[PDB]
Amino acid sequence: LFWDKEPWFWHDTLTEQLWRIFAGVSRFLQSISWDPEDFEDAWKRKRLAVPCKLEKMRILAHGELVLATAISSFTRHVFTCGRRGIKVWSLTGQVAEDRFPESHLPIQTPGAFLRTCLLSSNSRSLLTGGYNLASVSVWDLAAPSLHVKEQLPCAGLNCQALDANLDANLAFASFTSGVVRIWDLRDQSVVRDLKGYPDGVKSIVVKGYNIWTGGPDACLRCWDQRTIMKPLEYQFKSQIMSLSHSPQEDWVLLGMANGQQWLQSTSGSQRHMVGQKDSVILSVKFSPFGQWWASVGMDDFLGVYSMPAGTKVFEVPEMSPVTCCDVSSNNRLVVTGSGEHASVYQITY
Amino acid sequence: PQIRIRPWWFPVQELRDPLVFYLEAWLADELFGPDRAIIPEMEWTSQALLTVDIVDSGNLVEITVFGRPRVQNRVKSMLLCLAWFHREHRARA
Amino acid sequence: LTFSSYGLQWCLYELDKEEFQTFKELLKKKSSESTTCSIPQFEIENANVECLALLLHEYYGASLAWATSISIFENMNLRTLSEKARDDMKRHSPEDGDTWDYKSHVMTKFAEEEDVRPEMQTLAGAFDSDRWGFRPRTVVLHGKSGIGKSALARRIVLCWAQGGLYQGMFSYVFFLPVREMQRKKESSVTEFISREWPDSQAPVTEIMSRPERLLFIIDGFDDLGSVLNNDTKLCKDWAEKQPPFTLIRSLLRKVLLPESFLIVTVRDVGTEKLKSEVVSPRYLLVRAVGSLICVALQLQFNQTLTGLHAAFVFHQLTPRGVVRRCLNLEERVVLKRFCRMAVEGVWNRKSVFDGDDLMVQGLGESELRALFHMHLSLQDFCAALYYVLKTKRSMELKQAGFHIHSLWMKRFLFGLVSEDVRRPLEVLLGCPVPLGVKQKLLHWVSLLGQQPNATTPGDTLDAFHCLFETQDKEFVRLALNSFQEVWLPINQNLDLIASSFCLQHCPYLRKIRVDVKGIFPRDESAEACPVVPLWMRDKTLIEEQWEDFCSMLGTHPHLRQLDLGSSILTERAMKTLCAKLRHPTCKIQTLMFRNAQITPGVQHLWRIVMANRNLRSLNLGGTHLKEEDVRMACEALKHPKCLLESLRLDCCGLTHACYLKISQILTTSPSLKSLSLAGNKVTDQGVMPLSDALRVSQCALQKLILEDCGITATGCQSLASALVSNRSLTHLCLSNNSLGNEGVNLLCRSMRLPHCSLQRLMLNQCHLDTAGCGFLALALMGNSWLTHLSLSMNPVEDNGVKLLCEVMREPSCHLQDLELVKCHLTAACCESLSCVISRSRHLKSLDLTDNALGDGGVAALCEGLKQKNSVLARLGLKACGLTSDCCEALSLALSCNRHLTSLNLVQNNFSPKGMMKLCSAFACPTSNLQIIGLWKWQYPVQIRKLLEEVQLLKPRVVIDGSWHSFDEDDRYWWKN
Repeated sequence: LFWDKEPWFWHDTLTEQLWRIFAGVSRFLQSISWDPEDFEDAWKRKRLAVPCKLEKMRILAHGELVLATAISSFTRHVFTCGRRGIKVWSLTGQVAEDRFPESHLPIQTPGAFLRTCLLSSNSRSLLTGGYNLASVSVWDLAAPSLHVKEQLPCAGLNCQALDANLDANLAFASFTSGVVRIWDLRDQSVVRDLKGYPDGVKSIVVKGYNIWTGGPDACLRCWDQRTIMKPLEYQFKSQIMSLSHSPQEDWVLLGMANGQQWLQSTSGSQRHMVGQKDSVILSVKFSPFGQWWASVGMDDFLGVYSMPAGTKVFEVPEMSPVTCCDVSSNNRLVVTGSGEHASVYQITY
Repeated sequence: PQIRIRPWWFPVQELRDPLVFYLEAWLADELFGPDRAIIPEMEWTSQALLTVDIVDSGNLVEITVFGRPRVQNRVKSMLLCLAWFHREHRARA
Repeated sequence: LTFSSYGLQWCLYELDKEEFQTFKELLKKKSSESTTCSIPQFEIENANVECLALLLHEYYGASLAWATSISIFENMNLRTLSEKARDDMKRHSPEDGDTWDYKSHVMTKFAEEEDVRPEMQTLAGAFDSDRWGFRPRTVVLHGKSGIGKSALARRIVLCWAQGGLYQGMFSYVFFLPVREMQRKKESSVTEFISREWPDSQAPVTEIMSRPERLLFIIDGFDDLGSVLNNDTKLCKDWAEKQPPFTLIRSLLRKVLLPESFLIVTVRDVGTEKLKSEVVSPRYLLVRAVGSLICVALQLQFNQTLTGLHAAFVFHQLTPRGVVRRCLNLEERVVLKRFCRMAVEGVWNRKSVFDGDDLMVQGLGESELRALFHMHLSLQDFCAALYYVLKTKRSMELKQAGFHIHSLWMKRFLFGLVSEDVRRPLEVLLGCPVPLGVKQKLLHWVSLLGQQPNATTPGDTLDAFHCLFETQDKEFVRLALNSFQEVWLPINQNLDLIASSFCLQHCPYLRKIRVDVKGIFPRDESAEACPVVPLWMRDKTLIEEQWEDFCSMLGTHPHLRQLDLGSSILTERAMKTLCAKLRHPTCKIQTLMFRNAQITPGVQHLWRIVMANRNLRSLNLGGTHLKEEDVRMACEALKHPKCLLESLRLDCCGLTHACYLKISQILTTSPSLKSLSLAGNKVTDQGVMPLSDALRVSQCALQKLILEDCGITATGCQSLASALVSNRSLTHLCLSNNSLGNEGVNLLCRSMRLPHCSLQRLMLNQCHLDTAGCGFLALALMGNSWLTHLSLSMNPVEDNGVKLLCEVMREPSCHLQDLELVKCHLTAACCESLSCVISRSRHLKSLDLTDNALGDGGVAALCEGLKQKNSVLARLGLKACGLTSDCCEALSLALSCNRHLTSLNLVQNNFSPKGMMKLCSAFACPTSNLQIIGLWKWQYPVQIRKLLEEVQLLKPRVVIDGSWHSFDEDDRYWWKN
């Protein structure tokens, strides 16, 4: 696309020639693939292999700054978020750059923004929230027509982080008043309220009965839902930007906003640096199978790292700062967001 | 002219090149039920759209599948296997 | 019952073939241990995915089978598929006056102007609520162009006028035609509501009184989009006058009159343009190709559809009442103008032609109607016939290049180069036509051919479809001259016809693979279809055309290799394929069946080995072989006419008697020079017969691969005695076996003799250590035959490598290629290796991957390579933690050194200055590096252009990130 001098397809040249005739006046980019049999990556000489290659294959134009992204591979669509609304794209067609979304969901209300979004693991619902809005809404995607099905109330609150757990039917959210609220999707009723810290918590991670939260105060805390026990605090030297949780093994990945990554274990207080940069990490995302992770930073770079020690397999440069990334469940596609655009790469290994 | 609802997630492009095969009327009756209330769930899980119709004589049922050709072949094989199970079950009793 | 098994089958389709075998064996163990419910073993083995899930529900029951499958999935270490199965279980397991006058006048109006020029239940339910619970305001209809959307909308307004449809909901109907909206530059809804009524005066308060009472119908949104493409601010006020496109946009965005409810009729391209505008709609699909085809058949070129369309159009173009009359000049001019207007319609994506444009073109209406009888298909055909006979860059170019509807035009354009359809055109016009579009199409297909990668499967299928449409032998040959190997998936019968016709005409075809799934006829028993007759169920045209494909695969003279990427073969299919491959005229040498599922048809395989003289290699993998199968294989190999030189068995699961028979044929068969048993269980009771077979002097086995066999030290000593006895074996592979230092010592003792005649030995993941490395070092001194040694993924430490280097520095050693990976090295190791490289002479290759050499080690290796005496050819570095200083030193070394050719530097952190130094060293004429390992795109644009400059200088150099590029095929071909 942008990196190449000019992206062309195989029928595009014949179309150009026929247009020239009418008007009287490798080399070919490929489309993305879904079938495992056509993936055909040669054996090295479901799978825990570390990737080895990247190639950009589409560009999405949103018309304004991009705040958050999400990608589904069971259903091919992609979701982009901005301060005015949410746009749904489709990855089934073939084109270098697309301007025509599959749908647009606008939010019109005096002084109503958006900041966050979240897609459920089964691909059947989507959570939305922002500033000065009445409540956090959920959308039903399995229906023959998109529509809101529930409304999770919050009065005079400005949310900044969302998370959802589907096995127990819970929903989580954090607000700028240092309050974390829990809701039940069966009753849409508030369950339990966590409070006591003024700065708030920028990122939240939920697995099992543990809630991990960290923010500019340079501390990480663990809350338990079963009891009302006080959280356990681990002190660091810099402010946390993002968090993620290793699915297979007990390891919490966190970025320190001074270009330093760490791993922390729930069972014991062990730490060890796994990477260092001169930038500020704005996001860390973790692969579904747990063997690698992606990191996007302020100094215009997308990097892929290796779990055992943190060695970086490779990286890609970009013109404008990136602020969000997301990895598919097939472990083959990854989507980042910079400027007013979102780009789609493919993973081959 | 026949008018059918289509979901928002099924792209218009895939509507091209449908697949057609016939089965018995009663056999389709136990497969789908007299109400056909399971078709939306099957469509969502398979990401493909089906359609069941009955000939005026009431002997044959025409089934059409929308989607990529491998998906159509897979769904056809699955339905044929279930049809054989029901036929042999009827033969047993 | 079915609603619960369907989900389980859809979950089990995710598992791989080896995963499927693991699932089957775990299910076997669970069934055998349990006594409450019994599952037969052969019934489990014979079952595929669908039969497995169906049987599991049939025996266990629904919830029990779902729970068992989830448990096995969690056992196999799969945790995402388990969650998906749990959710699918949660869902699939069942729970346990004036208005009357206005409407009458509207009725009269559209009755008059429809005289000038079932589904009702669905249209009545269009505004009902579904089972989810939802009331849609906007309803969008799309469908085929044969139906009249205007007629549907007008019949809707009719049924409202009588009142049998939507009687209680709303009180008003406004019908908006879009062309008439375009007629007036300035328009507002006030003018329209005044226009529709007879009196032309309406109470605006009554109109704006209530939301529910109003319904709008918008027709033909696709017919005009150019004005709508302009962006203007939406109008909140209804009364204000604005351009009509702004009103339509504001009405569809629901900013204007947000409370009322709409309905829109559009086409496919229209809905592609429209889906971004509407909010939360309800899409309905409505569904003259068949009538057109039958009429064209009436007025008859059976081979292709383009022949039929050409027959129709050329019959029509004949003068009425006259046969084969030459066209006059005016008729040719009007025909050309007709075709030009058709191509303008195709490029601009509009199938409705206005009167003013036709006036601009200048063709008469009567002559036009004489030229055309009815369609988009005829529009595409006439566009192609134009190609037979504005703005520089326009949106219409990218629109018509989307090639959903341009595909028909392109297909007809390809089909028009055929002579059988050209001659009627020649006799009709009376003049000869030269055309360069043939040259353009030929160049296009050839340009597909010359791509360096193997041809893309979809591109190959499309190209074969087009060339099959063409139907010219020489044209096909010139088109396919460029390429040699293809990749051909097949999903339908027409694919078998097209490939069968088109692949006989590739003159230089050498390699091919095929992916064949679902095409085989429904099994004649247990899968009868009421629609499919006995001819369709058995002896189907699909069977005959499969036979023809197999025949043309066999008879091809220049084909050497036949591959099956992934296929599901019926036993009749393999019977036919093997019957075609038996005949001696076949010339195929290498067969590969590792990924294909071919289990039912294996009993027919051995006859081609017995009979076909030219067959050399054969590969099987992941298949299950019965004892009768192995006995037949041995009997076929024992036949003197066999010349099969390579046989590979993988994960077959053979029995002890099978190893006995294998040893017997190893002693017996003269031709067999290679044999691989990788992944099989091989007990020491199976190793001993192999040693006994190798001890005999008649054995001529040169290669032997044993991977994951799980042999022990007793196997080591048996093999050691056999090696002492034998003198034919040369290559030996024993990897991923826990031999230990004791087995290493045994092999060391047997290799210590000067009579050992093996040249290559590899031992990876063999749990070696410093002691075993010392044993190997002791054996290495005084030995001259052994040339290659590889010890990877073994913690052979610094002291072990120092022992090896001390032994190998001696002049009498003749070790050439030594590669070691993941051996926990350091800098002092590198200094010793540098001394060895500078001093020794016979060493040519080296490898150091996944070791933390650091900067000092690379500096020492630099100092070693600086010497002119060194003759090291290739060096492999990766994940060694390199930085700026070491890369500067390496740059100076490559500046000074000459003999080094290949190199590799990936997964290292290089600053821009260091890469500047590396490029400066690379470009120097003193250094001649022919292969370099680096990723180009990982670096900034300045570095990318600098590497492009370094590439344009010295055009021999090749920069590719994936190393092992253009490497010798023997090194990797031996191993497996």
